[PDB]
Amino acid sequence: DKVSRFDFIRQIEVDGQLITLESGEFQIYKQDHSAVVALQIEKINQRSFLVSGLGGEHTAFNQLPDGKAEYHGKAFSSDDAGGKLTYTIDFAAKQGHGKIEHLKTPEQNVELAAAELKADEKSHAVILGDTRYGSEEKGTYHLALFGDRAQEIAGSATVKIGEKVHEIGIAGKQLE
Amino acid sequence: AEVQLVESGGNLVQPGGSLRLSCAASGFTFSSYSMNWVRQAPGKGLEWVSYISSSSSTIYYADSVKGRFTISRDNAKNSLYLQMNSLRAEDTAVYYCARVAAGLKDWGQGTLVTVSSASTKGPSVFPLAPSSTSGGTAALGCLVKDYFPEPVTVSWNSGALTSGVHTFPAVLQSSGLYSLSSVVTVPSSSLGTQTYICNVNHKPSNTKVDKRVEPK
Amino acid sequence: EIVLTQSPGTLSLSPGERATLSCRASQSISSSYLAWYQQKPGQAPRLLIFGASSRATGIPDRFSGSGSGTGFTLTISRLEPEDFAVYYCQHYDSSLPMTFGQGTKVEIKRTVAAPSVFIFPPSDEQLKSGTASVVCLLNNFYPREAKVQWKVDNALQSGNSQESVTEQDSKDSTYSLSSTLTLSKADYEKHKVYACEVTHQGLSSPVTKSFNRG
Repeated sequence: DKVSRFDFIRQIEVDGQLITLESGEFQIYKQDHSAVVALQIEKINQRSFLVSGLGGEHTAFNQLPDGKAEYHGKAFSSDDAGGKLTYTIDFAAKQGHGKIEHLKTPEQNVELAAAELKADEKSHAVILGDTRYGSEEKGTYHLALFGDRAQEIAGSATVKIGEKVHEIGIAGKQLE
Repeated sequence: AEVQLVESGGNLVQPGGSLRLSCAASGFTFSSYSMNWVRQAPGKGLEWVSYISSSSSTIYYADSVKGRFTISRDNAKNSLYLQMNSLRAEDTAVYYCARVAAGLKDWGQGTLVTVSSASTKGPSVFPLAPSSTSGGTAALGCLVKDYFPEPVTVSWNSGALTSGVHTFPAVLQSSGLYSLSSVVTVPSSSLGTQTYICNVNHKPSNTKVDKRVEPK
Repeated sequence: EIVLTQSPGTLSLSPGERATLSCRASQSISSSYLAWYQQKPGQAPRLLIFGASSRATGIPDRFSGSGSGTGFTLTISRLEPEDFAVYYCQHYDSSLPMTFGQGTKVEIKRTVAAPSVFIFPPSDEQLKSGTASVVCLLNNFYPREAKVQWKVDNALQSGNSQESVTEQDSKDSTYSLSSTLTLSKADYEKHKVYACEVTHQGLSSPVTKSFNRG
């Protein structure tokens, strides 16, 4: 499993001169039942954006295993695919938590705060929580479960560093 | 489509007796969540009672009830139950149904269980007549004595008098009957012009008393 | 086994002030499984904090939790008036029977106020029943600590009296207490002077209200 990084431009042709309306980068990461995409668009003639994407074969909130699960995987932002995701979900207690470590920018290595495991509008198991650095809230994260045994998790997080919000992709698998 | 929990079944039972509580759930897929019984004796802290997981594969009981109580659930009827046996006096409490959802997030309103050999009995209501009255204010009241079981409601002048009213917590006496007072401070200049009546209502015995309280 | 001990028993703070409550575990516990609940008279408990530091859905931001190991903390940054209540911590690890701490009360601290004492002779009607209740009322005082002693013909009494107190008043944050001394019609006419002696922070010396008869 590798993170694929891409550069891209969207161009139009006007008077026989290709013109770039926007440019950017995106990283994609595939596991067995899920995929995540971060994406950064710049308008090359409200300026830059963070678009994320998340999808796969969602786990049904009414079909979760008993007990507890441990997950391990990757965290990635723009240039940085080195992050490491750790996460635990207690299914009996409808609760999850975890952390991000080893992104080159220290302030992106955030706790994924304890958060409730609930059902989304399609009755899929999901977790929405805060990101933390120290004891200060710094953003939110959105985690969905994937696979019929909830083998996988994937989603994304957001961190405010200075006055710029960063956006991190996160995906993991159960240890065995 | 909000979550709700409604306990029922609470009731009077003699020591050593038996009582089966219920809890009706709606607003969520009951069969997906762990549930708990928690109870509160009157004027005391919460005491966790029992736990049971979505599928009934894991059950816990507090040390205080291990033995006598049995938890179970029926997912088809979206209901949780608590069978109690060998009830003692110390089991007198409100019994709450609660849903595990990143903590005990949803609570029903509770069902009151009383465990006592005492027999139902309405109150005697005796006046606490205003006498001689520090400063400009007089105090008068009503002693509401030897009734069973709780609750008793007290109003003054059919509810027209609420300012200055202090209705005290019922204390359970060594006889097994409850007893409390209700008192009200009023301008002492009014004792000769205003009539004060405490209206006591004890639904369990269908007793109602309207006791005039005058200065004697 | 796990025992949860809260402290202090009562926290007396003014509105606006900062409140810090403590929960101590008898052994180390996972921070995932420490929760805080709020409770007000006549209401079901309400979940404030779950997972040691995460706020429950819809819970104002002034409630924060922290701690790890055996020591956990509930902080209320600025105490609004709807925040004066009883607070409980709870261990809810799904692999172990759960337990609640014994709870802490955050009451409203206000200016000292001495009680208006009143004494109430037993009603003639109650005497006919063969019993005599003597009632001492401590009205609208603060702080809640208060000591009432009964004396019949100078003789002190112990054992034959109950005490009861109201919740802090929602308009002036004072307490009221009643002490009731119970006797038979027989003992009550064995004596003449019925005295109620009241000690309180707001009183330079013990007051004594009393009456004569019976």
